[PDB]
Amino acid sequence: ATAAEIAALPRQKVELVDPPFVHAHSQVAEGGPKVVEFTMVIEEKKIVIDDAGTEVHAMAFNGTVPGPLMVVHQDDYLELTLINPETNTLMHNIDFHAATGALGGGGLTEINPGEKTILRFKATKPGVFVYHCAPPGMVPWHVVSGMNGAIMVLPREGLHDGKGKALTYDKIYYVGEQDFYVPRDENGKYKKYEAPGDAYEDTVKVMRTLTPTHVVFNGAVGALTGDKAMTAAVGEKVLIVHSQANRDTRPNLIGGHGDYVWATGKFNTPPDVDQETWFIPGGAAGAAFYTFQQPGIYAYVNHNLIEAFELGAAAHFKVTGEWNDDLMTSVLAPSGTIE
Amino acid sequence: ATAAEIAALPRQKVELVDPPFVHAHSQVAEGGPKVVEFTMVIEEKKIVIDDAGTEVHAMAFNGTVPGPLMVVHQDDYLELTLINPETNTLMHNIDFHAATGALGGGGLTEINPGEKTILRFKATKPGVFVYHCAPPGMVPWHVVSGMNGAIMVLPREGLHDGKGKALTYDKIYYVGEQDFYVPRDENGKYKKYEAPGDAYEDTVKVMRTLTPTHVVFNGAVGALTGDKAMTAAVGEKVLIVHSQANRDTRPNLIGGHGDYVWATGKFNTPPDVDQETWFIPGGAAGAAFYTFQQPGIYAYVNHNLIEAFELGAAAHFKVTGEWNDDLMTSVLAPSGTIE
Amino acid sequence: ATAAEIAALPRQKVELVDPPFVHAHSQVAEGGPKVVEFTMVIEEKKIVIDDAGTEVHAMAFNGTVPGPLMVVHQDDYLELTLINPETNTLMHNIDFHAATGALGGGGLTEINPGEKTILRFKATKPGVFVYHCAPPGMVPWHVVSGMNGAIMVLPREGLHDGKGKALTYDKIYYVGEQDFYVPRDENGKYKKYEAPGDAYEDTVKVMRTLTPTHVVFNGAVGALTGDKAMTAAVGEKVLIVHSQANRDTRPNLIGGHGDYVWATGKFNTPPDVDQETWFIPGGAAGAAFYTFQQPGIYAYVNHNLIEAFELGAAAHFKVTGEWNDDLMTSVLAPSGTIE
Ligand SMILES: [Cu+2]
Ligand SMILES: [Cu+2]
Ligand SMILES: [Cu+2]
Ligand SMILES: [Cu+2]
Ligand SMILES: [Cu+2]
Ligand SMILES: [Cu+2]
Ligand SMILES: [Zn+2]
Ligand SMILES: [Zn+2]
Ligand SMILES: [Zn+2]
Ligand SMILES: [Zn+2]
Repeated sequence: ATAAEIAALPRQKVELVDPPFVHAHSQVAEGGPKVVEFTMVIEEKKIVIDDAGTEVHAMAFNGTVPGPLMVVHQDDYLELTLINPETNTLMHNIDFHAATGALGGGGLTEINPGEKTILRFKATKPGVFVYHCAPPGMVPWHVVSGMNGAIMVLPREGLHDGKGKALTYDKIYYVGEQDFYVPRDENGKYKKYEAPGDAYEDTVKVMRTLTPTHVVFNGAVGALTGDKAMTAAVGEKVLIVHSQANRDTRPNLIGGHGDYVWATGKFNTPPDVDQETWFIPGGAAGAAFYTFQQPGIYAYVNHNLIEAFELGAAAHFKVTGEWNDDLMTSVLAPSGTIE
Repeated sequence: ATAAEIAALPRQKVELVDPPFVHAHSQVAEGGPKVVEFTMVIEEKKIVIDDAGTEVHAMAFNGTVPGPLMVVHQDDYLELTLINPETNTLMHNIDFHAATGALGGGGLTEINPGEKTILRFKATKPGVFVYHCAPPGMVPWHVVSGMNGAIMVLPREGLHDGKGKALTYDKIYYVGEQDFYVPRDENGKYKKYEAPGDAYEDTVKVMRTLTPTHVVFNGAVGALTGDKAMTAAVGEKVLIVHSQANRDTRPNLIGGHGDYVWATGKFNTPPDVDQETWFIPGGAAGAAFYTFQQPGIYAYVNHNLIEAFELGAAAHFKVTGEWNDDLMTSVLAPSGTIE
Repeated sequence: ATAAEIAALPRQKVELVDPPFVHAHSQVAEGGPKVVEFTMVIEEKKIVIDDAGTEVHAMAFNGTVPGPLMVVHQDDYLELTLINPETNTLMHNIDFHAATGALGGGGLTEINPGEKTILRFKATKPGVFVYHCAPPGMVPWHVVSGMNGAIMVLPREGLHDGKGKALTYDKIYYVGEQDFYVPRDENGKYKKYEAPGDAYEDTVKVMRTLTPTHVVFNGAVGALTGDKAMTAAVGEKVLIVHSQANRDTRPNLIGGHGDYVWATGKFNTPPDVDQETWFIPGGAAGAAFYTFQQPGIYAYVNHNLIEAFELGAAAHFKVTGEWNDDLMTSVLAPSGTIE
């Protein structure tokens, strides 16, 4: 399309929401291509990632870890206004894996504190894609400090299974998984720092061991458990988007399954079906579709159980509805062996 | 189905066998749905995992690591009687990834020493699935102490390739891969303990490094080599089921291939073909079908060769038959360069 | 085929070239099956892998790491002459994952310094496959010392996508990824050794931590950057073959995509499409096809960004051509917020 043609397309401004929720959108595209505008501010701030008060200097899109999920349709143009407040201390940029050219846009969006930039790119391929900060010479550091998220480019006709059957979800959740590398002092205790830059040297050496100290969903151990559990009802169809910008993960819905799973996260690649545990390589986003059939609590985890239960990669789903004894029943409840 | 309908289905009691062998079963389902009954006892016992006398306090279904493979057909009901002897010391339960609801059955099967329980669930999805113990607050510990196995839910019509062609195996083997985390003393030697509970604190810290000390098949280094090598003959069709309840693995048949591989382990997902090395994420089971064409010894390994040859993840296949020179021949045997 | 029939097939001698380039070949097979002859010499030599002068005693096919890529067509016979000079110190052999029998040929090609051997095998399955040294009792050590490469067995009719559409590449590059495990002294500095054998004991203990000190493409940090960047032009179709003989990797073309990706590396398995980051398990080779649409520099990396930017797994692509503003444009260049 020409500049004039693009300038004549209808525009739509979207207000982003904090994960795990997603901004309002329609699954089937309404009309022709549009220019969808999003705005994000970068915040460098301290966040507490566990119940022991462990602090990390996060670098976060819209102040959250992960950054928010953006949704557009294939062939729409995504126009992002990115702002780096004058009160931040580092240069930042953004690389969209969904985009084509200039290192995903990273080479055209380098902004120092006090600057802003506006990038537009055509969303040519459908699927869920990772986006993350990637400043020359400090790439992994900004990423493992939480500066990453994902976007979803829906086919204009919505989701379909491998044989054209339409798949409409009632709810959608976005789980961003993050590997953190927190330095410890000679006593085995987590160190604290004044400014982000003061934690750099120590962080890099932990990073080089390739072993994270924490692996969490939505920015903190237990961030998605208890009262903050994701919800659904028996019969509801749910789409769970999962991203990991730096490290492999293996999602699994304990008590459930992945009915249709785009493990590679790309919609033109037929989904795998009936999955127990799927795999998402570091630097990618994946999506799983599931229809709940039983009520109760479900654990959604990274299935390397040490990472899930010892490092923090575990979330909950609280589902309401009626129990189906055909699917599963306790014939004899736990009881003493009668001698 | 209603309670009355399920109670009227024919019942079949199965006697489980120790891995790598599998209990007798038919590939094609005989008649209508049945209730298949299995019984497992939990044993907490010390096992020796290498040739240096390294001991670990195992927690094992039917006394083996991995637990035995259970086979049913899609839509059959699996009814398990699980027994925790009064002489054990910990609470245990079971979570079937093949099941739907109550954390895979884990929430309905918590039993203390001296108790038993009976769980029934409908095997609605075909494929190989992991099952493992998962007691609240001690999940990874029971799993990496060997309390896991797999089940296979065969399509009622048996296995088929991606285009409907039937695939009948002559033999089937089950290889359970286990990551162990054994604590070492200030001298670098493996520590020993009196009771399972006494090794907990030390084990957890090794677990947190995410680096296993041993990665073995069938419970011990060399468990499936030498005289205990799995066997086959040229022309025979073999199905190899492989599971890893906690950590990624990458199976490879050295000298052979994976003709048809359900790397995700789910039969409704077409298999990948002609594989050299396939990948099974932690928390999943996979299956590979191969027809031997050459006799001799084959090495079946986790292809991170350090894990295979240094940590223990290597097994053997001894195949009988006639050599095929068309497929491979030594034109000039190793010999001195004639100067 | 019989011995006489094979002896009557036309023969073709190929001169191998150093990676990342590939020897001349035709994508579509010309005529009937042939016997393709290749010759490789093994060199045990010291190579420098980073800019800090870190030395490693490499074991390399034709003196390079990775060894060169060999290309044949399905059903061709590959006949390799392998030479171990009298000046080397260790026994070596070769295992082709593309071959069937005798541990990939490893059991028929064990040669001491001063010996040579000639092996022939039929290339029955199409796809890219790993090949590596694997001497009994020292398998992982020869592999992580760089003694591995890959071969490509093209379908006789050339590459096709999932629905029969032909895929012809203008250029092909071979990126061999290598995990190195270099021992450090009590001061944290990399140790040096006189002979390969003198570094063995120390290397094995680093290997057991399963954590590499370097992860590089084409044998050294920055080997494929700057003036040695791989090249292409907008509109050109490029095939990138990637192998890792021992450890998982997750390739990603920053700024681009994997239009068609055979992540398992086997051509009879339909490719995944529109990939951002793909996964290649250790012990396998994969291939990605991409048509450049934007000029500029692209980074081709292992997307665990710590491994890419801290350990060395990063290469460059320099692409010429005209910028496409429809695909991406800087609407507002980085500029100060006007207060
Ligand atoms: Cu940043
Ligand atoms: Cu990226
Ligand atoms: Cu248990
Ligand atoms: Cu599980
Ligand atoms: Cu060698
Ligand atoms: Cu191999
Ligand atoms: Zn696949
Ligand atoms: Zn008693
Ligand atoms: Zn001589
Ligand atoms: Zn101001």
